Amino acid sequence: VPDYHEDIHTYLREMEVKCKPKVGYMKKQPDITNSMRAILVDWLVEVGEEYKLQNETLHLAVNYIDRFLSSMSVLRGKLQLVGTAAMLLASKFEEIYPPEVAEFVYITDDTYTKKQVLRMEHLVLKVLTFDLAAPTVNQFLTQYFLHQQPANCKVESLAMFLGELSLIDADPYLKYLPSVIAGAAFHLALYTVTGQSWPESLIRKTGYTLESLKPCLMDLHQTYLKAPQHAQQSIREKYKNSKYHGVSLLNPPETLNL
Amino acid sequence: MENFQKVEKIGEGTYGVVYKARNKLTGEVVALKKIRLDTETEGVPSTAIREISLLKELNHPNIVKLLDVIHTENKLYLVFEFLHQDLKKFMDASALTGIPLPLIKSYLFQLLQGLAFCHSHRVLHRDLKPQNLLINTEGAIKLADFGLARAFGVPVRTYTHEVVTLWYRAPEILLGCKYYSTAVDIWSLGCIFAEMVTRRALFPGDSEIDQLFRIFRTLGTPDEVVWPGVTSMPDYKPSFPKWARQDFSKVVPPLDEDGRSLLSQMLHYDPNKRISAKAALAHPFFQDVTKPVPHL
Amino acid sequence: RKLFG
Repeated sequence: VPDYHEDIHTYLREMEVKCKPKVGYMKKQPDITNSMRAILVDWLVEVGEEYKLQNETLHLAVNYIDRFLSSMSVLRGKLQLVGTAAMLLASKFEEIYPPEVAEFVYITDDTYTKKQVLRMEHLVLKVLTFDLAAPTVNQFLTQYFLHQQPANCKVESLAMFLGELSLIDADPYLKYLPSVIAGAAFHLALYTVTGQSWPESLIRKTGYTLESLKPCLMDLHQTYLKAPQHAQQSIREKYKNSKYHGVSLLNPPETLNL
Repeated sequence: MENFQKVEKIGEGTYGVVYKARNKLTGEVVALKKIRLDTETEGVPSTAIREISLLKELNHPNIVKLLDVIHTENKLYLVFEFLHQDLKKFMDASALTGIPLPLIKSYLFQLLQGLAFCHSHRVLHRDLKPQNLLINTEGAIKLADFGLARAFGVPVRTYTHEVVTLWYRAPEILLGCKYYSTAVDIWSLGCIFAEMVTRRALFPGDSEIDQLFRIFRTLGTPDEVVWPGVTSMPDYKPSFPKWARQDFSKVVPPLDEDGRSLLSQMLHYDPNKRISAKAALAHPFFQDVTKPVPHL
Repeated sequence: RKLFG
């Protein structure tokens, strides 16, 4: 327990700054775009569902892709190979048993070789300087869920859903830290289910006021409204499972009452 | 790698053979873990992935220092600070004499500062055991081998089938608990404390079930008073024999009353009540702690 | 699934 909850949260706050990607990176990518990055992340969410991977694995993979794309320019023909080695590395970090390399080749429809994927694994670690223990939205939400006043596993699911949705859209969501994304998602999911709001516990722990969250909340409210319409659907189709209380069936509030 | 001259193999542990070596240019002795890059079919082992990313973030006198990573096409090399031996061999070599009580105390005290530093950086070690604890000639002891170590910024899911050794495994994990906590590390430490004290493994068991039962024979069979919830744990059985709590004065005779206290708190069954590394470092047993050096 | 090309 809690002998470490405060230390860890503070330190997760330190680490998130050091594991920030460059925000304006996509505009310096010649061959690739926010929209192609959205294809890739959606696809990872499917791959994660196919091989029953944890949600952390997914967020970590997305963090690797962004930091790597911050320093390294990549042709479209090679983005998915970047994605696949990110997902391998994340699984190796986070999973108890990772799917074998072969399976990572298989899920691209045999377009890259095992040896390619392994050589890209190597190159991802070099550019990341073996720094793979990045804080995610998923990590922050889990700590936040400790401060839920009665616990409510529809709120929990619905926030997870929002946080995964932020993975998909680089602009706007790269401008926000994971700890803020998660503040937004938590409040949003809270609000939506019970009509309550981002609680004082967490205001004093995080030092975030509702109103400091406001901008991120506005961006995430829109995504939440627009989700049915988005080109990318894997996360919505993931969150209809009874596993997740089909929170993605639920009804977004049309106003936020700020 | 050019600048390193292999001197001799000093051991193994989780993937990679560990050599002693010297830097030809500065003269420092180091320990190289040479990982066999397979090169070809799984790539970089998960053990090395985690050991490196976690160790790069932990800097502390009681956690073995990762100096540099040497990352080539065909080999990974990890350069560590050198340390003269492991506790396991020291305990074998000090068997019959016994490890002096005061060295025990400095060691437990030091290990808890290291553990304390890991847990407050969301790292679990998960495989604490005398082979994975390293000592030098000036009386320090350091946690080593973070190959099985996990970050617990999200709760760490429990290994199906596990992998590990028994012996230093916590009873909650033995009874099919879904997650790890920090508390598993503490329980391991308390077995190592006893093992230093009595000269033999506290709980040396030959299967998962016999491990449980050697623990139950020494601390008593649990129930819902000592451990709310055990009876609803996946691997708990009403057919478990009911044993009684032995007196700690026969389990670990030589220890004084403060020591038996702290040990009892490190081996509490219920993980939520088990003492944390940070709390144990405040315990009265460490008032008169010093820093003796070993006879090596 | 092969994406892009």
